[PDB]
This record gives sequence, structure tokens and C-alpha cells, in this order.
Amino acid sequence: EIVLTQSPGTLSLSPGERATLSCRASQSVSSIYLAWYQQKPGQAPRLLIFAASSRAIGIPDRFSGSGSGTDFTLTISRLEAEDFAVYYCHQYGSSPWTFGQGTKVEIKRTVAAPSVFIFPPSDEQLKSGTASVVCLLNNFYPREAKVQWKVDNALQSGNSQESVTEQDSKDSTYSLSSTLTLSKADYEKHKVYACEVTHQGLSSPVTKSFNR
Amino acid sequence: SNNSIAIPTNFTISVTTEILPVSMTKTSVDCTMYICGDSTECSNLLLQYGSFCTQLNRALTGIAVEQDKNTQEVFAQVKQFGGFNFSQILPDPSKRSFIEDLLFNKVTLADAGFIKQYGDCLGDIAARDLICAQKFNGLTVLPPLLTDEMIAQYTSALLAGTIQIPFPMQMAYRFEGIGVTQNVLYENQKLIANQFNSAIGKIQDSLSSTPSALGKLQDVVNQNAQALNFLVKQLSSNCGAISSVEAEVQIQRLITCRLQSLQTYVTQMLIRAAEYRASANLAATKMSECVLGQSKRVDFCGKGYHLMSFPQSAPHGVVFLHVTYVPAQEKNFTTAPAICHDGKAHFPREGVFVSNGTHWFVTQRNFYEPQIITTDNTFVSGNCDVVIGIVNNTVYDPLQPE
Amino acid sequence: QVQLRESGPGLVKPSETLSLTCTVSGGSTSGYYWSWIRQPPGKGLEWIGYIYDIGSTNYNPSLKSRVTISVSTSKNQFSLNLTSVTAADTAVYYCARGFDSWGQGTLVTVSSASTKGPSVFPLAPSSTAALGCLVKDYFPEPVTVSWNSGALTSGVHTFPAVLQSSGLYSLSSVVTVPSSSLGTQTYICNVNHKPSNTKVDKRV
Ligand SMILES: *[C@@H]1O[C@H](CO)[C@@H](O[C@@H]2O[C@H](CO)[C@@H](O)[C@H](O)[C@H]2NC(C)=O)[C@H](O)[C@H]1NC(C)=O
Ligand SMILES: *[C@@H]1O[C@H](CO)[C@@H](O)[C@H](O)[C@H]1NC(C)=O
Ligand SMILES: *[C@@H]1O[C@H](CO)[C@@H](O)[C@H](O)[C@H]1NC(C)=O
Ligand SMILES: *[C@@H]1O[C@H](CO)[C@@H](O)[C@H](O)[C@H]1NC(C)=O
Ligand SMILES: *[C@@H]1O[C@H](CO)[C@@H](O)[C@H](O)[C@H]1NC(C)=O
Ligand SMILES: *[C@@H]1O[C@H](CO)[C@@H](O)[C@H](O)[C@H]1NC(C)=O
Repeated sequence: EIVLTQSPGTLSLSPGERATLSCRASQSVSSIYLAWYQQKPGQAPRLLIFAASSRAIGIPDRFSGSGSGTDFTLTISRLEAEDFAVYYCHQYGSSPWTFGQGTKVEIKRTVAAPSVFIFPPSDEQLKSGTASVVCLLNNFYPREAKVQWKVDNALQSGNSQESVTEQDSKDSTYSLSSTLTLSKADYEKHKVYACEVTHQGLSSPVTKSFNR
Repeated sequence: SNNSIAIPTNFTISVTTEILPVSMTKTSVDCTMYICGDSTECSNLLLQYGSFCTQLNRALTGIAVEQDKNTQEVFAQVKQFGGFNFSQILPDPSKRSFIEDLLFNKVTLADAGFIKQYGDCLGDIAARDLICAQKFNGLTVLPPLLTDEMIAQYTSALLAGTIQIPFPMQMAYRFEGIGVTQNVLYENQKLIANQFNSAIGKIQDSLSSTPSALGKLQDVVNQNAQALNFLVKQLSSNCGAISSVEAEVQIQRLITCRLQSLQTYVTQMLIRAAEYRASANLAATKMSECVLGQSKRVDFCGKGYHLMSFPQSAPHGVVFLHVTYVPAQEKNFTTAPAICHDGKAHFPREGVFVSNGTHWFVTQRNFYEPQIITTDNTFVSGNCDVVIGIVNNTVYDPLQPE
Repeated sequence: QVQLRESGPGLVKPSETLSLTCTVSGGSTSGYYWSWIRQPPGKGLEWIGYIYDIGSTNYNPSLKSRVTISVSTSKNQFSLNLTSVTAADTAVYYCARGFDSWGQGTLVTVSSASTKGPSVFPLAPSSTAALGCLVKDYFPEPVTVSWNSGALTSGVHTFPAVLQSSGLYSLSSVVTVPSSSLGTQTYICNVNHKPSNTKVDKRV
């Protein structure tokens, strides 16, 4: 095996800038036996540059490959917001074909405040016996957003669970869902529930509260 | 094992075939002919679509120089009979042997599509490369840097292992490299010559009529020919070339489909180039240390201990005839360190005391060549009582006068 | 153009065999190289092996002893089989033609559990407003949530699945709707879960 290592593991670049990604091999591979791939979230890998610099068909002139030996570079010029991807380098020269750990390319934009929504449990999961309350943060940048739950003005921990989406391709925003799961017996013992969030784009913490 | 040694008795010298492909044919796609072949509006066709031809042609130039480097690494390691036959393996003045032309005639029939058509329409003139690419949709086959004459000359140069030492002395020195003395060659030379000649006869019978060993060279050349013919098939029957016959969408769907077929061709040729590079590295290893030197490895150049090898120049490949030494009929002989005679201990000068059941002999360690025990084969040191595993025998003095 | 579609089991028990087939539509398995390349979740790519049509089976020299790849007589399929599958072999298996024109992956979980079907619950607006539906208590992860049978595609956010304390997954899918059409349009969400063979269409 020829271990291929990518040193800039995660970048964060504004649109209009350059992106230089480096793939380094343990042994000297030739100029014609390397390839580059981009992977969108939840999609198949797409070939970008085969050999050192030979572009494929359907790819703009932004992506340019260079290098020979144990140092290969991929250059993205005039980066757009549709380039949020994981980039991989591949050897097809030796018999054990080896990929590498990818470089995750992010897009940087201005701070956008989250729009916060609350979803109560419906009657179906009340009949089933497991209550689940959802707090939604729709569009926000950056990823650092703090969400907390207040049950009768008492802070809760160890029950909430978060899920953060990947960046949207059209605009560089995130989304966050906090699920608070508990029993129907604990749900029958309280009156006021609240989701409190704080973020850099909010001057004050935002509370969305509900009752039955 | 208390007192026993296993010694071979009989031996067979055998040749084996090793065929390794070392070169792939060169393909090049001529731009401004693949795109806008007969549209006669080759400005707007070469602007939007013409920039993707050179990207693929760069990769074809890269794999072409890689295959030239493969042939240089394999066939150009050096720059420049007796009872054995050697008439079918040496050049016989178009400067090729009688195994080489059998290999050439059998392998050149593995291609019957684009490459043979290009060779036929070339007309044995290299100045018509602009013409021959016109009628074959812009695909061109470049001739290699090392031609057939130069490869045959380099094979004849590398066949200097049959040399100012004479050939039986060279075979005796190679047996001494194995571990058996020269008396085995010089006393069994007729049997060795008969086995070598019968083995060349069997290699000629098994290379020509049956495919046999030519199943790792014919199929890879056939794969290359089929990969080139499928390009013409998917370029002609569907997504056809631009001929004399609002409509920008139709010409876009004709010019995008013909580019993707070429990209398919490059992508599935790069893996074949990698496989050919691995085979060429194996061929360079097997010519560095099996040819141009006796190998100390076991079961690598051939079955058994390696003795010699001869190179032959196949089209898109190399053929190694490996000459190897196979022992047989092992026997368990009773060993003893020293022999007491007249109160004097006799030790072997070079060899091991062996007993076949009734009589005592002095033999080599790796072969059973019995010698009668004399005073010219053993030396005297010590008394009888000091040696542990002593045996009683009589040493025969050669000086027995009247 | 060629189309590669992968299919096979979504869940296998340990010490069993995988059997992943790849249908080739628009082309033929006659003169091209074909490979399988897998991916553990949140990790890099690992290469299994490639074959040709007539021969030349090359596999990875770390997984060679328990792998086989074979073409089919239908001239449009080939299959990958693994042997002695441990829990470290769960991946999104990818079917590719050489190293170009890859296909959509198929996720093969490997655990000694049961195929538990989903249960869709609504998430109604509480007076632009957001409405969604929640999926709970399902063990494998191929699940697909679409909105309004493929008509409502803008503003949909389908969150990644989370693993609870019970060893079963949960998921949410939330879409945003302008307040002038809060109830003037019929909004349903359609789930699809393939190992459980379950399709639930739920209103909101
Ligand atoms: C052990 O070696 C002795 C060597 O003398 C063998 O005796 C000879 O045997 C051959 C046939 O194999 C006869 O032609 C010779 O005349 C024998 N020599 C003498 C001096 O009599 C003997 O046969 C060997 N024993 C075995 C079991 O192989
Ligand atoms: C020689 O003796 C060994 C044990 O010392 C035994 O294993 C072997 O089979 C014998 N060889 C024969 C009888 O050819
Ligand atoms: C054994 O040796 C004889 C000569 O003594 C030779 O003709 C024969 O081919 C050998 N047989 C084998 C190696 O089986
Ligand atoms: C070599 O063999 C050929 C036929 O294979 C024969 O014509 C020739 O006389 C032989 N040469 C010798 C024994 O020197
Ligand atoms: C060897 O020969 C001597 C002759 O003096 C004899 O005394 C001795 O016993 C013999 N040893 C044996 C047969 O082991
Ligand atoms: C591979 O799996 C397929 C699909 O189940 C099966 O038909 C085939 O026999 C298997 N091949 C083996 C076990 O070699």
C-alpha cells in the first residue's frame, strides 16, 4: 500500500478566493497515475482531474491539477458556494489502489441570525406513550449555536439530542434540530416548556415557550 | 536423525517458458480532426469543444512515453555450440530466430481490427501519417521508439550468455555455482545435451500448435485490440462522426457523446497501462538476475534450482526460456564422521562418508557420485579412540607395486 | 452515457455473506473494467477490487481471502460476495466503471438485530412557518423522506439520523411555508424504508 496523506484537513474560504489542496504519497508515484474526486453530501464521488492535469468533461476551468512525484496539488480558482465538498486523491498505479482522508472545503459568509421554531408533541405519540418536543433553528451561520431546554424554569440535561445539517449549496447556511424525548408520566407533571437559544447573530437569547 | 543423510541421485535439466507482456500500442488522437471532421465550420466547433481534446491527448502522450520507458527498462539492460543444439534460438540471417517468428506469427493474429487496418493503409511509409488519420476518424498509431530491428539486435546482444570461456566450461561453472562439482557435467554431458534438445523440441511443439503458454500474451493484445475496435464501433454505429450532412443542439449532442467515448477509452487504458507496468517491472527483475547472472533464489526463475536463461523478443512482450536443474530419487545413506584404519583416524578431504548398506564411499554433499576411499581423498589427524562415531573400514592405497 | 445502479441486502447478520449486484443500463459488460469501492461512515474510501469481462480478477491484498467478484451471463450485471462479515465491514458500497462514472451507493449495515419499521408522527405549526414530520424507532439507515410526492423540494431540510439509547434511529424532516398559504395547500410527507418494505404517507 502507498499511503496518501492530505495535510490541509479542513479549510474555510470566502467565495472568490483560491484553494490549494496537497496530496502527498509515501512512495514516488508517476504523473499519470493519480486522480481527484469531489463528494457532495449524500452523493456519489465525481471525477475531477485524472492523471496530473487532464480535466474530464463537464468541469469548469477552475479546477487545475499539478505535480509529479510525491507532491500533488489541486487548485480551485474563483471558488463558488457550490463547491462545498470533500475532496479525495486517488492512486490507480499500484495494485492496491489507495485513497486518502479527504479535505472538507467550507464556504464563509456573514453572520445570519437563526429563526427559531417550536414543535409540540402530537396526539399520536401521546397515545404511544413517548413524548418528543422539537426545537428548530432554520438558517444560521456559523455552526456554533447553543440550545437549551427549560421545564418549569429548571434546566434539563442528558435527554436532549442535536442534529446539524451540512451547508446548503445555494446559500451557506446551517440547520439544527434539537429533540427532547421523555416519558408521558414526566410530560404529565409539568405545564410550561421552553427552548432557549443563544448565537453570535442574536444580541439577546431567544426563548420560544409553549404549554398544552 | 542420528546417522543418516539424504542425498539426491538422479537429475533432469528442463527448460520452461515465461511470457511477460512489456509494451502496449501507442494511441494518439489528432485534434482539429476529431472535432469538426467534415463540418467545415472549424472555428466555432474548436472554441467551445476543442479545449477538451488536448486534455486527453496529454494523457495519451504520457502513457506513450511510459510504455517507451517500459521497453527501455526491459530490453536495454546491456549495450553492445558444443553438444547443445542452439540452432532454433540464435538469429539466422529478417534477423530473427525460429522461435521468434513462431511467436510473431501467432501473436500478430490476435489483432484483426484497427491496428492491422492502419498498418495496411500506412503502406510502409512513415511520411503519410497526415493522410492515414483522415480516413480513420482521426485516430493515429505512433510507431515505437525502439523498432523491431533494434529489439531483435538487443536480444541478439543479450544472448551473449552462450559465450572467451567455452560453453561446456560455462555450464560446469554454473553447476559449481549450484553446488555440484564439474565432474557431473563432464561425465553426463550426452544425457544433458539430449534432455536440452528434447526440451527445445517440446517447446517448439507446445508453442506452435496448441496455444498453451500463449494464453497470457494473446489475450492482453486481444484486449487492447478490442478496446480500440469498440471506440470505432461506438464512434460509427451510434454518435457518428461529422459528415457533409436551430440545429446546434443536435451537433452538441453529437460532439459531447463522442468526447465521452474518448474519455472512457483513456480511463480504461490507464488501468491497462498500470498492469503492463507491473508486468514490465517483473520482466526487468527476471532479466536482471536470471539473465546476466545465476540466481540464488529458489523456484523463482524456474522450477528447481536456476541454471541459465535465454531471452527472446515476442511482439509486445518478452519470452524467457529458463534452463533449470531438478534433482530426483533421493536416498537415505548412512553417514559417519571419520574412519579408523591402522590405529589412525581418517577424515574426508572434501565430502561426506556414506554407506549404501555394504560398502563405504566418499561423496559430495548435494549429489551421489561414489568414489572409492583412497589415501588421496582422506587426511590423517588424531588417534582412533577420540572420535565418537567411528567406523571400521580399509583405505585403499593407490601405490600397490609388484 | 451509462447508468450504474446498485442493489442488494440492506442488513446482514454477522458470519453471513453479502451479495451485492450492480445493474448496468445503457452499456454492456463486455470490454470494460469494473470495480467495487466501499466507504465506512465518516471515514475515507477503501477499494475492494476490480474485474474485467473475460478475466483478470485483482482484489485488495488486505481483503483477498474473503472476497469474490463475478460477471453474469445476462451481459448487464456483476456481483460482489464477501465471507465472514464482521461489524467493521458496514459501509456504503459503490459500484464503478474503472475509476470513472460511479454509481449511487447502497448502505449495508451488519448487526445481529431486527428490521424494525418506522412510525411517522406530525409536527404541526404552532401559531413564514415551519412544518415537518418525525420518524422514530427504525434500525437500518436507508430511509428516504420526500415532501408532497416530489413536488415540494425548496426549503426542505432532512436532518441526519441520530442513534438513541435504545439502539434505534430517529429522524426529522422540516419544511418552511409562507404564512399566506398556511392551510391553502395540501402538504403531506412520504417516507420510504426498504428493508422493512414500509411506505407511510402522513398529513400535517
Ligand atoms: C552398494 O555399493 C556396492 C559397490 O560395490 C554395490 O556393488 C556393486 O553392484 C553393482 C550393481 O549395482 C555390480 O555391478 C557390481 O559388481 C557391485 N560391485 C562389487 C564390488 O561387487 C552394491 O550393489 C550396492 N548395494 C546396493 C544395495 O545398492
Ligand atoms: C529418510 O529418513 C528420514 C528420517 O531420518 C525419513 O523421514 C525419510 O522418509 C527417509 N527417506 C526415504 C525413506 O526416502
Ligand atoms: C535417471 O538417470 C538416467 C541415466 O542414468 C536418465 O536416462 C534418466 O532420464 C533419469 N531418470 C529420471 C530423472 O527419472
Ligand atoms: C540442431 O537441431 C536441428 C533441428 O532441430 C538440426 O537440423 C541440426 O543439425 C542440429 N544441430 C546440431 C546437432 O549441431
Ligand atoms: C574395529 O576394529 C578393531 C580392530 O582392532 C576392533 O578391535 C573393534 O572392535 C572394531 N570396532 C567395531 C566393530 O565397532
Ligand atoms: C455470489 O453470490 C451470488 C448471489 O447470491 C450467488 O449466485 C453466487 O453463487 C455467489 N458466488 C460464490 C459463492 O462464489
